[PDB]
Amino acid sequence: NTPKDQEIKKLVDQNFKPLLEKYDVPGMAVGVIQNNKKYEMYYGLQSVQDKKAVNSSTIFELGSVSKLFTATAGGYAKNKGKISFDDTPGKYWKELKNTPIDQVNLLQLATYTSGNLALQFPDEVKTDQQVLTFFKDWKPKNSIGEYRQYSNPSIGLFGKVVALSMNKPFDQVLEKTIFPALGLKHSYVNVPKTQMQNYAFGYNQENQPIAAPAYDVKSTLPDMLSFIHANLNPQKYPADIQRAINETHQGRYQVNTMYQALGWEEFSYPATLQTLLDSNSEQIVMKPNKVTAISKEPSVKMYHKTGSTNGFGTYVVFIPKENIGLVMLTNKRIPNEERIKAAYAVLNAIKK
Repeated sequence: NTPKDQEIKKLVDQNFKPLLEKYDVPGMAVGVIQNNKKYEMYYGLQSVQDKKAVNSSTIFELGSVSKLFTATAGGYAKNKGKISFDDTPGKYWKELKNTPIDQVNLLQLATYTSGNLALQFPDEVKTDQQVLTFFKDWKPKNSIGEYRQYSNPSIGLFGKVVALSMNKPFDQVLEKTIFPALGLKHSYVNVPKTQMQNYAFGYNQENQPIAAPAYDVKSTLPDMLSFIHANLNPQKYPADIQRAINETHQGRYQVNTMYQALGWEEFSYPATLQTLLDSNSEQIVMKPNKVTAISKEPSVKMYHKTGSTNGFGTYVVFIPKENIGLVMLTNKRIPNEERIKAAYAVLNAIKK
């Protein structure tokens, strides 16, 4: 009585569209994949001054969602035998051997449990040598492996070690190995000149258009729906990338109701809304939390990740056994809680 594509479009309209007016967001792409059918919904403008509409070609910044590709790359290297998650970074970055950071293993870096790594690098750490200096000068604080503190330097060092183990710059790991293995055609660490007319302007909180170990990916909604498809259907992919994706799905420890996988955050499904919101609370995101072993290995589960830059917001979520996922991209930050709420409302109302 109402075709499925229209039902999903109506749900996105009801839950995501009001965010455009509420947060003065110029442009937004929302994608749903269900049962290997993709639905793409585009709103607004990728560049306000150019009156250029958001569309299937629009490139957005993923912010911390980029960590999902770092995690996938590490799962790939690990299953190609290039690294062990029990290895320390000094095995690959030789100038870190005999240093304090060489007590931390690669899994602990990937899952934010070094015990003394903040959310971001200091603002002055830009030179690739300044990164080496920062880790050479690093000293432990909390006991290694016991406290999760969400940290871009932490998984950044992990990505650096991954790239060294594959004898390539990290951006070439993604652009020449990981992105092609996932069938992504419009995903970049460095957006080529020929694609700059598709690169959305990011917009700051005044609606003004605005380091190499800062690993940051740009992508389109079709590519992110394809990435979600890969996470929903790892058996459809070659052995190496299949094992890579499964590696990112394994929960490693818990903080309350949240399971920390590689890059992905993992939850028992069905997940209460507040479980998903707790994962982005200041307590979880900004403060150290003691981690606990997994007790309940979730049989039925879901995964999500928020991401932001100064001018962009991202949310990705998927539920394997419901064969469904959703991506939201915007060229203006909106509160993480609003992304989670809107996606939760859509995913729970889509007819099964």
